[PDB]
Order: sequence, then C-alpha cells, then structure tokens
Amino acid sequence: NNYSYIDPTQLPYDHKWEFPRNRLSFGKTLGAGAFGKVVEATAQGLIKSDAAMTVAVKMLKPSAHSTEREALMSELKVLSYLGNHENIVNLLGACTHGGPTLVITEYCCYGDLLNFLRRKRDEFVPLTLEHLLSFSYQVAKGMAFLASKNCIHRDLAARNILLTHGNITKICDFGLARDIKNDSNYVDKGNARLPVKWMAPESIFNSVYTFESDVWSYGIFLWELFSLGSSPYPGMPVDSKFYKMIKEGFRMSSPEYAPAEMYDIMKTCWDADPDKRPTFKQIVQDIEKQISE
Ligand SMILES: Cn1cc(-c2cc3c(N4CCN(c5ncccn5)CC4)ncnn3c2)cn1
Repeated sequence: NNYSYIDPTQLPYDHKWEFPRNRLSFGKTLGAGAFGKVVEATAQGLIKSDAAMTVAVKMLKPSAHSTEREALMSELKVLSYLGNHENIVNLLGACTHGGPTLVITEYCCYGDLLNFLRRKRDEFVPLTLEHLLSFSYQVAKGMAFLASKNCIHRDLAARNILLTHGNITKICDFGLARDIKNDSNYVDKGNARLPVKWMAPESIFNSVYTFESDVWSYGIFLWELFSLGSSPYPGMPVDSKFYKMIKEGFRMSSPEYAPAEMYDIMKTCWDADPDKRPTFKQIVQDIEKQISE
C-alpha cells in the first residue's frame, strides 16, 4: 500500500496544453464516431505566435453522454502521459472550456495507410517493397514505444496508421488505449462493435487484451501491408465458421509481396499461445536485421 502504480488517468489535466478554441478554424471532417468527429483545422499561433498550422481536432458532440466525455479526457491524459514519439500522432493541445472538449493532434497529410496502399496498388513495383519494409519497421517502433510505457492500443490496423511528410507513419486513434498498470491485462467491459478480424482469439473469446494481443493485431497489419491493402480473411464473413476456424488454427497464407522473413513474423504474431508471440522489441530488432541485409 505504500507503493502503487500511478494511474495516468487519475492525474490532473496539465493546463500547459490549453489552447483557445477561437484560434482554430475547422475544415474537412476526417472521421466520425458516436463520440463526435475529427476534423482538419487551422490553428492560429499554436506553435509560433504569428504562424498558422494545420492540425487535427477531435471533438465531442454537444449531446455526448458521460461515458463519451470522460473517455475523451482519459484519452487526453494517456497521450499527455505517453509523451512525444515520431511514430504516433502526437498531442499538441486541448480546449477544455468554451464548448465541448477538443483534443488537438498532429495532422498527417497523406491520410491512412489502408487507403494509401489501395490508391498506389495499381502502380506498385517490387510504391516499392522498400517502402513496405520501412512502414513495417516504423509501426513496430511506435508499438514498442507504447508497450515500453505499459500501454496497449487495442485497435491496431492499417486504417489506424497515418502517413505524413517524409514517408513517416504514425499510429493514430488512442480512444481505446489503456495503461494496464498492475493487472498485466485488460478485460473489456464495453459492448461496442469490435474489429473482429484483427483480434487475438483470447480477446474474442474472453475479452482479454494484453501486450500480446496488440502483437496479434500487428501481424494482421503486416498482412494488410504486404497485400497492398486487401481486406483480411478474404471470402470469410464473421460468423460461427470464422470463430471455429480461428480457434482450430486457420491462418492467412503469405501475401504475394511479403518476403519470407516477414511472413515468418506474421506467423509468430498469430500463435494461439500468447506467450509464444514475439514482443514489439523483438520485432523491431528482426526487421532492423532485414533492412540492413
Ligand atoms: C483523406 N485524408 C484523411 C486524412 C487524415 C486523417 C487524420 C487523423 N485521424 C485520426 C483518427 N480519426 C478518427 N476517426 C474516427 C474516430 C476516431 N478517430 C480520423 C483520422 N488524425 C490526424 N491527421 N489526419 C489526416 C488526410 N487525408
């Protein structure tokens, strides 16, 4: 009782982040949910006093219920605790009065990697394989950073990797990210729609989320990447047969453009035994070896 894990969501909001909402000009909607939406916006004087910059702004709709309002604040506090990293969509500011809560993050000008791969699919040549290895490395580095902070993301997928200048990929959407603190896992108590084809079996069957279940989803991400944006498990709807096959050990085959060593990572990320999956640290070092060779 004299020592405890500091819950980042119990910490005070740090007003160092506060930014006046009247200096934001909202534009295109980038995504929407039951919480509200994310929009592109211009922020006047956010980093430099006399300069405008493009940001993304996540906003609660005025009708948001208590469940969604405190979820957005919790997300803000998790991002504040995680700190800056090159391979995540970083927190830049927040607006916590004058209207609904707003969370201001970096804007990634090339949008999500799933649509990017689908746009570039027709003109891909072995967009090149070098780009795909880079994206695989950068996402592993982002996730290794999250795991090093005792956090899990719980919706890792190509649709939640964004691309910005310099071919830099950033992990986005931390609405479900959790510090697992003392429990070493997270049992989800919600009742929302779930990304079934990206989930580890123990998450589907027992609602348990761990470092190892994030690694399962990374394996699925890799399959999306090297198939140039195909939907996973083609020709298999989510139904009784899907769950039985996954439980019995069915796995996707190697994508057309995956190097053998990258499919090897995929297969280990999809081990039925969570303990036999690699860590993100191990994945980074493996892909590092592949790049240098
Ligand atoms: C066509 N195009 C789209 C972009 C784009 C999208 C984002 C972006 N998000 C964060 C996650 N989002 C979200 N959606 C629903 C629920 C929760 N989160 C929406 C997307 N964040 C930062 N930059 N950025 C740039 C550029 N071109």
